[PDB]
Amino acid sequence: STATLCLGHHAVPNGTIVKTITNDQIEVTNATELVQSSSTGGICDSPHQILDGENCTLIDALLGDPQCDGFQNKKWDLFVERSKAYSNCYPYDVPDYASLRSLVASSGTLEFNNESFNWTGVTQNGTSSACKRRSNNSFFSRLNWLTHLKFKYPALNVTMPNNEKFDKLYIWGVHHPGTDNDQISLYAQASGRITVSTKRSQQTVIPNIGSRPRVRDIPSRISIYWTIVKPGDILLINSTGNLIAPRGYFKIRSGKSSIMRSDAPIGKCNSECITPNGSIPNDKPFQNVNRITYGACPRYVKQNTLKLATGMRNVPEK
Amino acid sequence: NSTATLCLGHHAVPNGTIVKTITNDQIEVTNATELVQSSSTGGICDSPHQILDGENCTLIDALLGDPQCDGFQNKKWDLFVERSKAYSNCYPYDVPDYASLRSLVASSGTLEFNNESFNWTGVTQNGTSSACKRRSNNSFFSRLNWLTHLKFKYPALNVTMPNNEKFDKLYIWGVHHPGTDNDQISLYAQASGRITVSTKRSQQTVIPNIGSRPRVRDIPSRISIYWTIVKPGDILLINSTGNLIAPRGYFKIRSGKSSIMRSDAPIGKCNSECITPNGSIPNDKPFQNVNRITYGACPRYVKQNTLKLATGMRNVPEK
Amino acid sequence: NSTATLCLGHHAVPNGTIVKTITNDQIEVTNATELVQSSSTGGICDSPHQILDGENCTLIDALLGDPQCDGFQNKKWDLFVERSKAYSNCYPYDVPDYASLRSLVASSGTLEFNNESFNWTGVTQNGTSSACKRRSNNSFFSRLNWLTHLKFKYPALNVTMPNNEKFDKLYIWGVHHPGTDNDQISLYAQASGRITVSTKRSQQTVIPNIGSRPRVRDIPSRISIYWTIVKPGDILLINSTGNLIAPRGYFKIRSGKSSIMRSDAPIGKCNSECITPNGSIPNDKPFQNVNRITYGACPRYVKQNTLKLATGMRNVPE
Amino acid sequence: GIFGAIAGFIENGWEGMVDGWYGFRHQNSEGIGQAADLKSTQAAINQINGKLNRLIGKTNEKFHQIEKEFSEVEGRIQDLEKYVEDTKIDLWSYNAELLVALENQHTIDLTDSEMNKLFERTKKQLRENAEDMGNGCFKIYHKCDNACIGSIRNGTYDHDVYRDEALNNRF
Amino acid sequence: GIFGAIAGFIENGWEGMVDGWYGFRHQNSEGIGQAADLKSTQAAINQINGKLNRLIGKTNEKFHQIEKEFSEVEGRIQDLEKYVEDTKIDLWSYNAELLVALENQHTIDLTDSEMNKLFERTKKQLRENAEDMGNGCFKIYHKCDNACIGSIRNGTYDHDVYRDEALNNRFQ
Amino acid sequence: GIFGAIAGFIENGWEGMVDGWYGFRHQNSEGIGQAADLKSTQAAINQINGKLNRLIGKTNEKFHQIEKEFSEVEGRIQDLEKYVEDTKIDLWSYNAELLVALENQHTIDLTDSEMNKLFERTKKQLRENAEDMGNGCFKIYHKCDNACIGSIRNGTYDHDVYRDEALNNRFQ
Ligand SMILES: *[C@@H]1O[C@H](CO)[C@@H](O[C@@H]2O[C@H](CO)[C@@H](O[C@@H]3O[C@H](CO[C@H]4O[C@H](CO)[C@@H](O)[C@H](O)[C@@H]4O)[C@@H](O)[C@H](O[C@H]4O[C@H](CO)[C@@H](O)[C@H](O)[C@@H]4O)[C@@H]3O)[C@H](O)[C@H]2NC(C)=O)[C@H](O)[C@H]1NC(C)=O
Ligand SMILES: *[C@@H]1O[C@H](CO)[C@@H](O[C@@H]2O[C@H](CO)[C@@H](O[C@@H]3O[C@H](CO[C@H]4O[C@H](CO)[C@@H](O)[C@H](O)[C@@H]4O)[C@@H](O)[C@H](O[C@H]4O[C@H](CO)[C@@H](O)[C@H](O)[C@@H]4O)[C@@H]3O)[C@H](O)[C@H]2NC(C)=O)[C@H](O)[C@H]1NC(C)=O
Ligand SMILES: *[C@@H]1O[C@H](CO)[C@@H](O[C@@H]2O[C@H](CO)[C@@H](O[C@@H]3O[C@H](CO[C@H]4O[C@H](CO)[C@@H](O)[C@H](O)[C@@H]4O)[C@@H](O)[C@H](O[C@H]4O[C@H](CO)[C@@H](O)[C@H](O)[C@@H]4O)[C@@H]3O)[C@H](O)[C@H]2NC(C)=O)[C@H](O)[C@H]1NC(C)=O
Ligand SMILES: *[C@@H]1O[C@H](CO)[C@@H](O[C@@H]2O[C@H](CO)[C@@H](O[C@@H]3O[C@H](CO[C@H]4O[C@H](CO)[C@@H](O)[C@H](O)[C@@H]4O)[C@@H](O)[C@H](O[C@H]4O[C@H](CO)[C@@H](O)[C@H](O)[C@@H]4O)[C@@H]3O)[C@H](O)[C@H]2NC(C)=O)[C@H](O)[C@H]1NC(C)=O
Ligand SMILES: *[C@@H]1O[C@H](CO)[C@@H](O[C@@H]2O[C@H](CO)[C@@H](O[C@@H]3O[C@H](CO[C@H]4O[C@H](CO)[C@@H](O)[C@H](O)[C@@H]4O)[C@@H](O)[C@H](O[C@H]4O[C@H](CO)[C@@H](O)[C@H](O)[C@@H]4O)[C@@H]3O)[C@H](O)[C@H]2NC(C)=O)[C@H](O)[C@H]1NC(C)=O
Ligand SMILES: *[C@@H]1O[C@H](CO)[C@@H](O[C@@H]2O[C@H](CO)[C@@H](O[C@@H]3O[C@H](CO[C@H]4O[C@H](CO)[C@@H](O)[C@H](O)[C@@H]4O)[C@@H](O)[C@H](O[C@H]4O[C@H](CO)[C@@H](O)[C@H](O)[C@@H]4O)[C@@H]3O)[C@H](O)[C@H]2NC(C)=O)[C@H](O)[C@H]1NC(C)=O
Ligand SMILES: *[C@@H]1O[C@H](CO)[C@@H](O[C@@H]2O[C@H](CO)[C@@H](O[C@@H]3O[C@H](CO)[C@@H](O)[C@H](O[C@H]4O[C@H](CO)[C@@H](O)[C@H](O)[C@@H]4O)[C@@H]3O)[C@H](O)[C@H]2NC(C)=O)[C@H](O)[C@H]1NC(C)=O
Ligand SMILES: *[C@@H]1O[C@H](CO)[C@@H](O[C@@H]2O[C@H](CO)[C@@H](O[C@@H]3O[C@H](CO)[C@@H](O)[C@H](O)[C@@H]3O)[C@H](O)[C@H]2NC(C)=O)[C@H](O)[C@H]1NC(C)=O
Ligand SMILES: *[C@@H]1O[C@H](CO)[C@@H](O[C@@H]2O[C@H](CO)[C@@H](O)[C@H](O)[C@H]2NC(C)=O)[C@H](O)[C@H]1NC(C)=O
Ligand SMILES: *[C@@H]1O[C@H](CO)[C@@H](O)[C@H](O)[C@H]1NC(C)=O
Ligand SMILES: *[C@@H]1O[C@H](CO)[C@@H](O)[C@H](O)[C@H]1NC(C)=O
Ligand SMILES: *[C@@H]1O[C@H](CO)[C@@H](O)[C@H](O)[C@H]1NC(C)=O
Ligand SMILES: *[C@@H]1O[C@H](CO)[C@@H](O)[C@H](O)[C@H]1NC(C)=O
Ligand SMILES: *[C@@H]1O[C@H](CO)[C@@H](O)[C@H](O)[C@H]1NC(C)=O
Ligand SMILES: *[C@@H]1O[C@H](CO)[C@@H](O)[C@H](O)[C@H]1NC(C)=O
Repeated sequence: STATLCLGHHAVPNGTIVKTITNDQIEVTNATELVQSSSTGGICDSPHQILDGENCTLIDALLGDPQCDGFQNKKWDLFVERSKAYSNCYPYDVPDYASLRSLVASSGTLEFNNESFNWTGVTQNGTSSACKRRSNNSFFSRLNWLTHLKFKYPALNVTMPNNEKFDKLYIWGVHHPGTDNDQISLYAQASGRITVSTKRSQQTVIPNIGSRPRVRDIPSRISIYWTIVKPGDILLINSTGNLIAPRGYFKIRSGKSSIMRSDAPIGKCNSECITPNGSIPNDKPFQNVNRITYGACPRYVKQNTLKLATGMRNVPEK
Repeated sequence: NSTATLCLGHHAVPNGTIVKTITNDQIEVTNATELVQSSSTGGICDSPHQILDGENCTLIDALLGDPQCDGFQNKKWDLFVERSKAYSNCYPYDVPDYASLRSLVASSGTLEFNNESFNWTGVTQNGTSSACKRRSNNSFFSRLNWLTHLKFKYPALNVTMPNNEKFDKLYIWGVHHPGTDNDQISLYAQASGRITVSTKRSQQTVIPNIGSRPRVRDIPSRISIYWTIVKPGDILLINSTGNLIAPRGYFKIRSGKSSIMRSDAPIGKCNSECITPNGSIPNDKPFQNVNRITYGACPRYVKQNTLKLATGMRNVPEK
Repeated sequence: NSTATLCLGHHAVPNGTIVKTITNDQIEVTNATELVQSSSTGGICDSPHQILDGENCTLIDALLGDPQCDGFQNKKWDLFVERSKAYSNCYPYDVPDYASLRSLVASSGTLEFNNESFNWTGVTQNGTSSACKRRSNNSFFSRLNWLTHLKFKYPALNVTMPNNEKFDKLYIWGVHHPGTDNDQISLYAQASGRITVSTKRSQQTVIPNIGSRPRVRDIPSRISIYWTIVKPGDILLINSTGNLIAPRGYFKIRSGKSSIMRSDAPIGKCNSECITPNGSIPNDKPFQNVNRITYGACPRYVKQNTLKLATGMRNVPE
Repeated sequence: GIFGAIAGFIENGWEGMVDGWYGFRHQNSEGIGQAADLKSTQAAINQINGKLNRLIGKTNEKFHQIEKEFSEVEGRIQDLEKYVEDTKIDLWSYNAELLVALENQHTIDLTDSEMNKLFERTKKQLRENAEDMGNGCFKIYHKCDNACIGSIRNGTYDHDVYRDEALNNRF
Repeated sequence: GIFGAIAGFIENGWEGMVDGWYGFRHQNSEGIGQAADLKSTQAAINQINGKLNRLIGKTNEKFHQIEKEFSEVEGRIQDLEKYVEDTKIDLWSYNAELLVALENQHTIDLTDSEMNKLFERTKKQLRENAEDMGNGCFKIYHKCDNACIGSIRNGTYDHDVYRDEALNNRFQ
Repeated sequence: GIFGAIAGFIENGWEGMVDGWYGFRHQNSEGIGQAADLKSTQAAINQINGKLNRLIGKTNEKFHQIEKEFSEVEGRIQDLEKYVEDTKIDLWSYNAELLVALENQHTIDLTDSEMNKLFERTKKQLRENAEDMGNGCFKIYHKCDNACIGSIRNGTYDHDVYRDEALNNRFQ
């Protein structure tokens, strides 16, 4: 004459432990991971255009190291710099190396339009034993080593206007001879001021003749500088010697390009998120692989695991 | 043996607004309010913040004393507005660390200039140039003294200037870089003159670099601008043999709510504590989507266009 | 009777606490706890972090070797405490990038100085001045060697010193700027001069500027301080014709928990992980309002003065 | 939604209710009417007003800051300045999004709570003289005119006055 | 846990319920059986699904950033770069911990709420034809076949049909 | 406040209850007494304790940082360092203010919830032997001595024992 109706919920034999505001360890029926802590181990070729520098740093490819001639006029979305990289040319020092490296990487192109400078009265295409191309003495591909002609080095006052609608990035240098005899044998002058000037910016460099710790048996050094001329500006190179002249301008752009230092293999896959540790999925909101990221990536956190409850509390039968 | 019925219920609106919750992405509520300000009146209000419109002059141009900027002499401000139309009509000059000098001057918020009397003996003062023209005559920066050779001689200058006040003094000086060796000799009677502006705490040395630059206003020569700050009780020593653009006094430096903003919006007449380059915006909502650059009590910039906050219950319409 | 009454209720306190919630800004609760630390003991604890009180010596002054700072030689620390009473009683010096040198030395946490033997042949070593006085006699910085002429001659200097260790060596050197040109001749017998401290990677050139500066301690001349770091396998080359304030060795650079703090708080005896310039504070509460400068296990600085967390129900008194 | 009253058993909002947020619709002998409960209406409004007091306004006063727009290209120093502001904007954007989602969830629940609290207060006041029909309506088992219904809304309802009649009708 | 249903009066989760999250267990002359209420199940599932859609797949795109690994020692500028990244990581780490803790707390309650809503709906549906035993079970005081038990689950239960029989059994 | 028990039907907090947070007050032929329910009392305490353990003692360790106070006046680098710290402090203060308000709001509700859950457990235990007066008090319709009142608190109260007496008094 009576009946009983009971109401209840489900339970699983094996639940999951999650963290709540009230409890540090509470059991739930189901949960999902929110922190990605594993990587495939390799960088995917897509959808971002990767460029493997192999044995070439970004500056080495920019300057024109003989082993980096394969990177000429090349574009990228993420330049990958390998730790195995080395240089086989004249020893060079780049003031504010990070800024120039960052500036080239963000632009994302190594396009180089050769220009015709009036280097009359001086000998061009100077070479050195350190820079070797095709088993012959050579120099940086984008740099012109200006030496004396007929034991004379006339004062240089060259001009080059920016007639384009984009900024031109000029890479030039100054030679610091190790010995005073080498300074005379190459430039016929005791010291040569270099003044690369524009309508807004001006840059003057004084060569410092002195012996440096020999790298590739070269006691002398060259300092690398850059100048950016804006549309409608003109480039003036006032010099009496010791000038490592540019051969043109590099195109500077604005985009998604950047640079990453990693030794991970370049495989074939599609992963928006790229880390130095390898490409990782971007499904989870957080990651614990690397603080360095590129693309559509989860946000780096210090937590190793964070389980989000996707079910009720597991209250199994005793 | 009759009965009665009592029903309890809530209100409802015909259309309502859709808001975002923890559980659902689209839920209907009776009423809601906007939390992100994504509109501007279009003009910077003159109050309550003291606006100073630079018009044709950058802050550095007004500081140095460009002839078109003489109207800003000894002026105070809370937010200096630099216009994109600003240009320079004086000697072409270069300021190493331009951003820092612009930043500290803007923070101080004053262009007060108490003229000082240096002992410039043996040199010709008040130099002039065609590029810097006041009215229709050759002139120079108003706050700068172009010291040139006197009677074909430029004796070494080693004047002193103590800081007898309790506030730091900002001195603006410069070095002239001639385009030709003739201008170097014809103006200072020397080949190269080192400038050594030194204090009891800091020191600064500059070398003239004689060379041709791209002619700006037909001036191949350049001027490099440097600044020195002498602290209370400190002294200023200027040792030089030529190519010196001497200061005519000191600038007062303070600390306050003053700043600088780059905008091309009209300066209207209203009351808005929040000032953005897109124009003054109200400060009622907690967030804004107008500009990341702000001045005064401003809502915090966020990337969202709209963020609707429900001000009522869930809407369950009858029909 | 035939009836009974059972009532359910909660507790209440005579004096409640006001806390802030989402709905109400001021609501009364039975009990609450403070979450913002706003009080300090007033003194810095000696433990568990190794404290070093500079007293009248700044970190750079102790590094260079001011006579009053000789008690800090080869000493290590976890937190160097710089006092506002510090002064200098030696040759006037200016350090370009003073913050960077202080930061790197403070982070290293050691003042270890291994004395080295340089080839200073042809020049007079251990130069002294009246301003730097030790034991009531003319002296100089303990870690710096003032090189003057020997027999009225200053030969060009070309010394070498390799980094044969597995750690970086920090070299501290300087350049002398004479106040008068006569002083330049009286000490170095040459007009002006150049010092070029160069390595296999870095290059640094300094030009002395002879000129009068506002004299401090009756010294119109100045000395500029620079630093060089040679990596394992690198070599140190000091090319100079004069005006060289030579190093006497290298400083060991380390990596650890050491840092620097500016405070005038006493160094007492207690155990407090949290150290602020106002004094050591407890780290029980999650937040603090004492000082933005902190060291160790410290609560996070907030602008709020007090933040009460309700630890009971609402206080509804009868 | 947690209490399941606004969209739960009362799955109908009275668009005719303009004088309050919650109320009663008395269907009885002597006609039908509608009234609004000001106590529960003002309760939810005050809580929502409290949320607005904590959000509208309270803006920071920041006068001098770093540059956020650059014309030329500088390098490392410029990169850090852009990174700092972009990081700050993203973090504040997260706080804005999370706050709106959390508050709106709380706004739905507290309004649901106030509705449910009004329903239960009416049930205990009526004691055993009425039954919950399940749609938010009470079937009062005694003849309640437009006076005693006002008493129910007034809190002045004594169940003993109608208990003998109400229990008999149910029997 | 705020409502006290999942771990409250119902302190037993039926591991045998594989067709849903919440459901019914009935006793009648015809035997004992088990059923599931899909409406209450889908209500809880959709709420949890909404939380996932707001989190999974909503990733930011950042291309060029500051340097985060340094080999040499530079000082002031390098310290600022390290401080910025560490501050950003610390702030996001706090947000991650709070979000996980907060959502999991709400997940317990919303699942608890749906259980209570199902229980309260059944009580109002049964009206005065049953009594709450206090353990999440209703003692129905009338002859209910396997049909009217389905009527309670389907909502097609007319309490007036069984009211006379139910009330007589209760108060006698 | 969501459940409407602490400030709802219970309009008085018993300042005399020092042995617990929630409890019972009874009036019977044998007199008046007071008791405490430790299960509900420990219920609120454990939940609040978990919030405290998640906050108290969990401090970060940071040794070397950027300069945060400057004596001289600099340019760009000093401005960036000040902005970084000022942004960081503002962000943490918002996290602190939001967390304190949220926890205190949850603390009010969970303490409110525990009171209501105790009330609902007692009502179901009494079945049809008592009526809810609306002020948080139950009018038991049978002679309950200090024993069976303890039985209600003990959970060992069988409504069948007093059901016949209670129903007779109610409907007469
Ligand atoms: C990035 O930089 C690295 C390091 O500089 C380069 O690696 C070297 O590349 C050169 C070629 O450019 C390799 O030279 C080759 O050596 C082979 C023998 O290798 C063994 O012996 C050497 C010497 O001890 C070891 O270094 C090496 O690890 C092995 O143990 C020869 O077999 C090659 O010549 C013969 O083989 C080739 C292929 O069949 C023929 O075409 C030739 O005509 C000839 O018959 C060659 O001489 C050198 O071994 C590589 N390693 C090292 C450590 O130097 C990478 O090449 C460079 N990246 C790129 C893209 O070039
Ligand atoms: C930027 O580029 C410009 C391009 O012109 C350079 O200008 C030349 O710079 C050199 C070096 O400073 C100058 O050479 C010097 O010229 C002086 C004058 O010579 C002119 O006038 C005389 C008659 O008065 C004529 O006979 C002569 O042919 C010129 O027309 C000389 O007096 C100087 O002599 C010095 O150097 C010689 C050689 O070392 C020594 O033997 C002497 O003892 C003395 O020390 C010298 O010859 C040249 O005149 C400049 N040209 C112009 C047109 O101005 C800039 O120098 C260069 N600057 C930088 C920083 O890059
Ligand atoms: C290193 O190389 C650079 C680049 O070649 C040189 O810089 C240029 O040098 C030349 C030669 O001195 C300059 O040319 C002169 O330009 C003047 C421009 O002013 C007029 O034109 C502009 C534009 O129309 C107007 O806005 C302005 O108001 C003026 O109306 C000319 O006036 C000069 O003209 C000459 O001939 C006329 C006619 O006879 C005379 O009246 C003049 O007096 C003058 O003799 C002349 O053409 C040029 O301005 C410089 N800058 C640039 C950006 O090109 C360096 O000089 C060089 N260094 C060395 C040491 O040689
Ligand atoms: C900072 O300010 C001080 C003044 O407060 C300047 O000091 C002068 O510096 C110059 C250059 O160093 C000195 O000039 C030199 O004078 C020598 C002779 O000096 C004696 O004789 C004169 C009278 O004839 C007295 O007045 C003097 O007190 C001495 O008793 C000359 O022999 C030097 O010749 C050298 O330079 C010339 C070119 O100038 C060459 O042609 C020569 O071949 C030789 O190389 C020289 O002329 C001058 O004496 C100093 N005076 C004082 C009072 O100090 C600093 O120069 C100045 N520094 C800077 C960077 O601004
Ligand atoms: C209002 O809210 C605050 C929130 O903090 C509560 O504060 C706690 O109050 C209790 C009251 O008893 C304190 O309890 C005592 O803790 C001592 C050890 O303290 C450490 O461990 C506790 C956790 O166990 C931490 O909270 C604390 O910070 C320390 O890390 C015990 O030794 C005490 O033991 C008692 O009994 C033993 C045995 O009899 C005796 O020997 C002792 O002398 C003592 O009588 C005691 O248990 C607790 O420390 C407080 N915590 C904090 C963080 O302050 C308030 O209780 C609450 N109510 C009121 C009215 O203020
Ligand atoms: C460029 O211009 C600056 C302007 O200041 C000159 O700098 C001054 O140079 C003079 C000369 O060298 C310095 O004079 C020295 O002053 C010291 C301080 O004296 C204090 O006490 C007296 C009263 O007793 C006060 O009037 C004075 O203001 C100070 O408060 C003296 O102690 C020095 O004494 C010398 O002589 C005695 C003799 O017994 C010796 O024992 C000493 O050791 C010492 O050799 C001396 O009189 C003056 O201090 C400088 N001022 C500053 C601010 O630097 C530059 O000299 C000038 N450039 C050139 C090249 O001359
Ligand atoms: C300043 O000091 C530095 C450091 O001492 C000094 O650099 C050294 O220069 C010498 C000579 O230029 C270098 O010695 C050469 O090393 C290479 C590679 O090891 C050898 O091939 C050379 O041998 C040839 O030349 C010798 C000349 O006497 C012949 O005798 C020999 O038979 C070979 O033909 C030569 O030994 C030495 O490597 C560097 N050390 C460094 C750079 O660390 C520098 O030269 C000094 N400055 C000046 C201006 O001298
Ligand atoms: C800020 O700078 C601008 C640009 O230099 C100034 O603009 C002024 O613009 C008017 C436009 O009509 C110029 O007047 C015209 O000048 C030409 C010159 O040939 C003449 O032919 C026309 O008949 C007319 O008069 C005016 O010259 C020019 N002023 C200057 C100083 O260049 C403006 O005045 C400056 N100041 C402000 C407050 O904007
Ligand atoms: C660095 O040291 C070298 C070696 O002493 C210097 O070069 C010599 O300088 C002397 C003096 O001028 C000359 O006589 C020699 O002919 C130079 N060469 C050699 C091979 O000895 C050099 O000048 C020094 N550089 C600096 C900046 O001091
Ligand atoms: C200039 O020559 C270089 C070297 O081959 C080449 O990379 C570049 O594209 C050339 N520029 C042109 C053709 O405009
Ligand atoms: C290059 O400079 C020389 C210097 O005399 C000049 O004659 C020649 O015309 C210049 N080249 C061109 C293309 O103008
Ligand atoms: C909506 O809510 C806002 C804020 O509470 C209020 O100012 C406005 O009057 C309301 N409007 C309507 C139509 O409810
Ligand atoms: C170098 O010598 C000085 C002088 O005795 C001493 O202070 C220092 O500790 C010595 N360095 C080492 C590594 O012993
Ligand atoms: C309840 O609905 C189910 C749906 O399939 C149906 O099978 C069952 O017969 C229904 N029970 C009724 C209407 O009593
Ligand atoms: C109350 O419960 C206790 C156990 O907690 C038991 O020992 C005691 O007998 C009970 N009192 C009764 C049932 O009257």
